[PDB]
Amino acid sequence: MSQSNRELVVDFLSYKLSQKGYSWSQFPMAAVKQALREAGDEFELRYRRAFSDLTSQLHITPGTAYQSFEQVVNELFRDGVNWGRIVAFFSFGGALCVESVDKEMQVLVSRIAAWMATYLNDHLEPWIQENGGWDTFVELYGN
Repeated sequence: MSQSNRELVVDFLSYKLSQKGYSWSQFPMAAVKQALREAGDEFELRYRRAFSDLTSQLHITPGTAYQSFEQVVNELFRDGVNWGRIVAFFSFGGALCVESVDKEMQVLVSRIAAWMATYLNDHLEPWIQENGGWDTFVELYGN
């Protein structure tokens, strides 16, 4: 569902910005949020590169349009959707927000959240609903 997914993005990015010492101002669900926060932390511990290729492939400016974001995020899903790649997506968004703030383009982090919502609702929800919904995500990743 569209509205839950906006909340979920904003939670994950607010969590990452907080965690890495940044402002988050420029913006059962609680189980899904906790599980997703933990999943992103584990993911980033294993893979440390922070999607440096994908982020420079994107080359994000305020002139950058959703279609460009979409093209680059599709790289994560060249072999289709799985749970791991959904976590990577949330982690990629987080890395982009960090980059945006470091480059003094705080304006992009609310735009990135909207892009992530649209992309999640459009390309990922169809697979999530097929494979047991966010209940399955929690079953799989949650404490």
